[PDB]
Amino acid sequence: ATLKEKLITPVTVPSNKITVVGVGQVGMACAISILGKGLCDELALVDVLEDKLKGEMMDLQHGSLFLQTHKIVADKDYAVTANSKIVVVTAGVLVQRNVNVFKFIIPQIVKYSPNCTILVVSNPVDILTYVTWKLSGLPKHRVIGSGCNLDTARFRYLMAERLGIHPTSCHGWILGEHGDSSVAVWSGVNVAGVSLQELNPAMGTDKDSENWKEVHKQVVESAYEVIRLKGYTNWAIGLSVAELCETMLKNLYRVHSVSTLVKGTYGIENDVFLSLPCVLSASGLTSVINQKLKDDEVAQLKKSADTLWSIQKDLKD
Amino acid sequence: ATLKEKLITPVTVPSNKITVVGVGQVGMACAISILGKGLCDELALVDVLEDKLKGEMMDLQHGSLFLQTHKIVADKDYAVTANSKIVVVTAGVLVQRNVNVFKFIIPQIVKYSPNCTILVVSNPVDILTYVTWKLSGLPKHRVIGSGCNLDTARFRYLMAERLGIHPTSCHGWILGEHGDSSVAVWSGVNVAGVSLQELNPAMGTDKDSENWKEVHKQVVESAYEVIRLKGYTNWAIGLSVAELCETMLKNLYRVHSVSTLVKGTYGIENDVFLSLPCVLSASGLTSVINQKLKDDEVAQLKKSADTLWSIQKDLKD
Amino acid sequence: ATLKEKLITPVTVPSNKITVVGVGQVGMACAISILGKGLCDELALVDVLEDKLKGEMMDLQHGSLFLQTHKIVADKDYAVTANSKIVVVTAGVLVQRNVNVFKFIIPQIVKYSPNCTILVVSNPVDILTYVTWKLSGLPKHRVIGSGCNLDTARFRYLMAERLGIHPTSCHGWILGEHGDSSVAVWSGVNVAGVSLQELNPAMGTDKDSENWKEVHKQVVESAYEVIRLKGYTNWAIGLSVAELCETMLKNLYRVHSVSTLVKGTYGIENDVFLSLPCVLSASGLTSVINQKLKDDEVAQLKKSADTLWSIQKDLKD
Amino acid sequence: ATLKEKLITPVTVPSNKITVVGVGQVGMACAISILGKGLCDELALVDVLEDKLKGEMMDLQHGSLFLQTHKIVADKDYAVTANSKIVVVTAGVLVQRNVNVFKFIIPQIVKYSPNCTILVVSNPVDILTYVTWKLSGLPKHRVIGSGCNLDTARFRYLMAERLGIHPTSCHGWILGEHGDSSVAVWSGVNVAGVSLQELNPAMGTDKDSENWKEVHKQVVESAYEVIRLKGYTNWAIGLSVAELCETMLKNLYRVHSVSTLVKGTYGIENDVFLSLPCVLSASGLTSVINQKLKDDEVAQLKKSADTLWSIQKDLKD
Repeated sequence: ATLKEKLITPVTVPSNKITVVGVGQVGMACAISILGKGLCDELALVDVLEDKLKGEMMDLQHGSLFLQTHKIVADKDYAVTANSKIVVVTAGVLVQRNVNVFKFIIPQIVKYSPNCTILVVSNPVDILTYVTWKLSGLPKHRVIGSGCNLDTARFRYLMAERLGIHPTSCHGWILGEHGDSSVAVWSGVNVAGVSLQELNPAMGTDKDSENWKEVHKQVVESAYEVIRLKGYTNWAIGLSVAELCETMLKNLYRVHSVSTLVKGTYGIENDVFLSLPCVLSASGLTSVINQKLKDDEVAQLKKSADTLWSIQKDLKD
Repeated sequence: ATLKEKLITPVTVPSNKITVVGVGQVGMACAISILGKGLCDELALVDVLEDKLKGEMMDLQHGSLFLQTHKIVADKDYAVTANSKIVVVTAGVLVQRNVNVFKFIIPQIVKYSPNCTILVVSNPVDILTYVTWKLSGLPKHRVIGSGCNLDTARFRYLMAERLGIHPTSCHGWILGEHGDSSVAVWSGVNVAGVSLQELNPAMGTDKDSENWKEVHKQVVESAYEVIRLKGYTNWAIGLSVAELCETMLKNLYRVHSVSTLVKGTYGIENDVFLSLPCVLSASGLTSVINQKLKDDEVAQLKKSADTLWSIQKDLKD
Repeated sequence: ATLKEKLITPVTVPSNKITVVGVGQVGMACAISILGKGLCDELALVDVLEDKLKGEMMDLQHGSLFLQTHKIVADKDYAVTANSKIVVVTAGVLVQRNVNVFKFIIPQIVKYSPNCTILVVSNPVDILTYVTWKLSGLPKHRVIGSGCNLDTARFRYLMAERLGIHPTSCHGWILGEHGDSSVAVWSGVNVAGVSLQELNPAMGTDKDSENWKEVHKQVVESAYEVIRLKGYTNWAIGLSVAELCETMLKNLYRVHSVSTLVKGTYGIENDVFLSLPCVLSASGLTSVINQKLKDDEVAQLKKSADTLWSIQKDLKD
Repeated sequence: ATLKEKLITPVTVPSNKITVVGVGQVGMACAISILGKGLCDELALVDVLEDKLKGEMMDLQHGSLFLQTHKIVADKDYAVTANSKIVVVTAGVLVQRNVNVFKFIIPQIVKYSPNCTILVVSNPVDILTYVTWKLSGLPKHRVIGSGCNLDTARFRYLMAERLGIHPTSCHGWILGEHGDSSVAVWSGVNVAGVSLQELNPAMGTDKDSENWKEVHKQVVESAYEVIRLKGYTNWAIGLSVAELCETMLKNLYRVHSVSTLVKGTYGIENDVFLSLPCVLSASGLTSVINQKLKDDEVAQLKKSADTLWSIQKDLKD
C-alpha cells in the first residue's frame, strides 16, 4: 500500500549548508550561482516575503535534477538557517534604515547557526558589515562583507579587455570604500608578472596616453551604468559571492578583497570595515595581506575610513 | 606610449558560441546557467531592447573573472548571432502574436548563423517550435523546443521527494503537449531499475493510496504555482536549457524529451512538434526513442497533437 | 626579515577530508579523480611505502595550482587520516591474506577518524567489505565497498554503445558477487523509460538475436580484458569511487549499487556484503532499494551469498 | 528482432576533439585530466603499442558513465587523430632519438588533422617543440610545448606553501630552458598584488634570510625528487596539459608560460623554442607577454637559448 515502504529499506544534518538572506534581484543571483557551482549541500533561503520566497524555492527545487544540491529549503523563519556554514546576507531596503533590518535579522541568523560565517552582500557593504559585526557577537574573522571583491573583478575585466587577455590573467586590486573612494592599487596591477606601473609611469595619475586612471573611473562608473540600464546589478555580484562561498566552503585560502576591520593598520584607530585583500578559508578570514601603498593611497583609506566612521558614530544599535 | 603594444607581442572566430534570444526573466536565466556551466566559448545576447540588453551584457561581463566564457557580446542586431552553434530562442510577448516575433527574428537568426541548432524555450513551446521550423528553413533535427524536458525535471524532483532520493535516480518521463495534456508515462517510471508501476498497479489512474497520479497533477500544477508566487519561472527552465545546450555542445547523445516533429509516429499525419524523448547531439536531434505507450497514452498524444494543429492550421507565415 | 610576517597579518581542521588508503595503480586513480572533482578539502594518502607515497603526494601537490584541493597530505602513519569524512580503502596485496592487511590498517583508520565512512575498493570487494565491517566496529551503514557500481557503469556503457546513446541515459543494474556471479537485472534495463526486456522477451536468456546476455558476459569479461592488456584497471574504478565520494560528500542521496549487509533480505540469514542498489548520503548508506527479482535472480544472490560465507566462515580476525 | 531498430528512430564529426599521443605514465595522466575536465568531445589516443593502447581506451570507456566525454577512441594508426582540435604529444623514448619518433609520428599527426594545435609534453620539451615545428609545417603559433607551465605551477605551490595561501593567489613565473637554467622572474613574484621583491631586496640572489632563491632551486629540484621517489612525474604534468587544453579549447586567452619561438626578442636570432608567458586561445598562441627582465635574466635566456641551438644545429630531419 506504499511505494516508499516497499521500495526503500532504511539502513540527518546539513554539511556545507549555505543560507542566502533575501530573494531579491541580487539574492537570487547568489543562490543560482552558489547552486550552479554545487557548493552547498543544503541551500536555505530566508526573506520577509511569504510567497516569492516560496516561489524562489520551488523554482530552484524544480531544477534540482540539474543541480548538485540536494535540499533547497526556504522559510520566513530562521529555523531553516540552522547549521549554516556561511550566511550570505543580501537583505537591504540610509544606513540606519538598514540597521533596522539587521537588528531584525542578524541576531536571528546567529541564534540558529552560531558557527556561520556572515558574508554581507548588501549596500552599503562597508557599514552594514560593521552593523552586522556589532550586533551578531561573532569574531572579527567570521563577519565580512563582499566589498571590493566585485570591484576587483570589474577592474580585471576592464584591465584585460584593454589588453585582450582573460581577466584571470590580469591581476589588480581595489581597496577601501565602495564609492568613488575605492583605492585601485596600481603598484600591484600587472599581467603575467609584468607590472604595468613599472613600464608606463603615467598610470595612477591625472593624465596618461590611454589615461589608465579612467579604468578605475570606469570600474566605479560601470557599477552604476549597469544600475542605470537594467535597474540594478545582480549576476556580477552573485558570481562574486559564489566565488567567496567557494573559497570558504572549499577552504581554499584564496585571497579576496573583502570588508574586514581595519583597526590597527593604515593608521586607523576606529573600528571600521574597509575592503582589504584577505585570505579566506573555512574558519573565516584567516589573515590579511599587507598592501604596500603610496602615502597618497594610505590617505584614501585613512580619509575614507573616517567618512564611514563619521556616519558610523551615530549608529543606534 | 602604449601598454598593449609594449606588453603583448602578437604571434578569430566563435567556437562553441551560443546565442540567447531575449534578456527577459527566463532568457537571463538561461544565459547565467549556460555561463555557469562554461559551455559557450562566446555568448551572444539579442533582444529588442537597446539598454537592458547592454546592461545584461555588462552585468555578465563584469563577472567574466568568475566565468569560463571569454567573449560575452550583446547587440540588438543579429550580426552578433553569427557563427552560433546553438540559438536559444526565449523571445516571446496567442500564437499568432508570437509568430509576429518569430517572423521578425528567426530568419535573422538563420541569416547570420546557418548551422545553428534552434532551441525554442518560449511558451507555447510546441507551436512556436513549428513556427520556427516553418520559417527558418532548417532541417527537422536542427529546430527543437525545450518542451517537457523541464516537466520531466519537475516530475523527477517530485517523484524523488516522495521517495527521499535524488532526482537523478528516479527516472520518469513527460511526453506531449505542455498543458494539462502532457503524458506522464508510468510504464517507465522507476527507481534503481525498480518499476513503480510494476509493484503498485494503482498508478496512472483515477485513485490510489498516495494517488500517484497527483504527481503528474502536481507537475503541471507546480509550473503555475511558481508562476503565481513570484510571477514567472526562470531558473528551472534556465537550468533545463543549459542542460540541453550541454548535450548538444558537448555532443553527449543524451536523451532529453524535447519538441520535435511527430509526423509518422503515434498515428499522426500532421506536422506537429510534440515532446518526445530524443537523443540530442552536436548535429541536432540524432533520433527519437520509441516510447511504448498504453492505447490511452497514445490517445493523449494523438488528441493533443490535434489541439495544436487545429489552431496551427490558421498560422499566417 | 620575513615575507610571511610582513605580508600576511593573521586575523584549523579538515572539512570534507577524504583519505585514500594505498598509492597503487587504483589508489592514485581514485585520488586524481577525487581531486579532479574537487570533492575533498583535504586529501590524505596512506600506504605502507615510505617514498612513492611521498612521491605521489608531491606529484599531486605540484598540481595544486590546478586543483580545488588545498591540503594534500600523505604519511605512512595514520595521524594524517584524522578527521576523514570518507576513507577509501584501496589497500590490497586469498582473502585471509587481505585480512592480514585490514587487521593492520582498518583499526588504525578508525582510531584517528571515528566518523569516517569506509569505502572498500579492493578486490575481493564483497568479503573485504565484511572484513572491514567486522574489525572496524563501525555501523552497517558506514562501511560499504565499491561493489558492482563499476560493473553497473561498464554495463551502461556497453548497453549504450549498442544503442549509440550516452551511458547516463541507459539505466541498468548489476547486483551480487563480483565474479561471473553478478546479477544483471534485466527487469530494470531500459532507455528513456522504455524497457528493453518488455519489447524483446529474448533478453536475460541463453540465446537471442543480439544475444543481449552477451552484454553481461561482456561486462564481466571486459573487466579482465582491461586487466589482460595493461595489467590492471584503474581509471574506471577510480572514476567510480570519485562518484561515490561525491554522493557521500555532496550528500546527494544518489542510488549506487554498493556492497552492504544482505542479512534479512533475499532469503539470507548470513552476514554477507553483496552489491545492492543503495541510497548513499553524508551519513552513510541511507537505505537500500528493494529490487524485484526473478526467482532465478534471487537464486544467484542466495547462492553467491553462500559462496562468500562458505569461505567467509574461516576468517580469522 | 532488434532493439536499436525498434527503440531508436533516426531523425557525424569531432567537435572539440583532443588527441593524446602516447599512453605512458604521463600520457594517461593528461587523458584522465582532460576527461576529468570534460574538455574533449572526442578523445583519441595513439601509441606504438597494440594492446595497452586498447586497454587504456577500454579502461577509460568503462568510466564513460562518469565522464562528460562521449567517444573515446584509440588506435595505433593516426586515422583516429583526424579532426583533432589539439594534439597533445607525449610520445618520447638524446634529442636525435626523439627526433626519430617525431619524424615517425608528427607528420602522421598533421596528415589527418591539419588544423590541430600541437602541444608537446615530452622531455626535452624545448627542443622537441622545435623538432615538431620543423617537420610538421604548422605555423609558429600552432606548435607549442608545455615548457615551464608546470614549473610555474610548482613554483606557485612552493611560493604559496611558504605563505600558507592558495597557489592561485601567488603569481610568479618561470621562463627559459627546462633544466637548472629556467628563469624565475622575481620582478613579477607577488601575492595579492604585493610584490615580494619590492619589500625584501634579498630575493633573487645568492643569500637571504629564507634564501628565497631556494624556492627556484626547489622548483627545479622537486621535479626530480618526484622522479626519484615514484620513478617519474605524471599527474602534475597531466593537470598542466589539461589546463592548457582548457585555455585553447575553451578559447580563454589565458597566459601560460609555454615553449614558443624566441627569434626576434631577448637578443636571439636563432630559431629556438624557449618558455615565455604567452596568451593561448583557440587559434593557437595568440601572442607573447613581453617580460621585463634584469640584464642578468635576459642573459640566462640568451645563454640557455644557445645551449639548445648548439645541440639543435646537428638535428637531422
